[PDB]
Amino acid sequence: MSVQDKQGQNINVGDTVYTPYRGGKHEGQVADIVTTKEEAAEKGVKNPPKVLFTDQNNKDVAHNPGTLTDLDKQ
Amino acid sequence: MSVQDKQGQNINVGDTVYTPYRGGKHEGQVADIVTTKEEAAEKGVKNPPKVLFTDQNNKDVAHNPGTLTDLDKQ
Repeated sequence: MSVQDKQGQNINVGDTVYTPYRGGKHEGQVADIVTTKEEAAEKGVKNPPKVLFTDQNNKDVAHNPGTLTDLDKQ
Repeated sequence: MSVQDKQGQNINVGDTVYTPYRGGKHEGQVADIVTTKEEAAEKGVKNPPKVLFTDQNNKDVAHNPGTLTDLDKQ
């Protein structure tokens, strides 16, 4: 089933997601949603679920869904 | 302090690093060594030190240096 953001909204591939940190943000479009330990291992990430997206500085980020915001579902 | 692999070898940018998982591996050349909180946040990773590399399937991996092997330094 679906993975949800910090506002309970289903996250889809291609959606713009956002997470802030002290000094900046990571914002960009979802490329993949990883939900099993095996898929996480294959994609080189840890602790699913992970939302994989490229941010505004062209950095590939893997982030937990429950602490980001899907801007397209706001 | 330098950044070292699981065999205590200093890792350099460009070195092939390797980590196995059940069903595959992640192997590729180090592109960046992240040691500061500032750079970790900019690159969307946690808990420096991290070594950043693209694996043989074009997955961008961020990994603890001390839990992988620097193949070029064997």
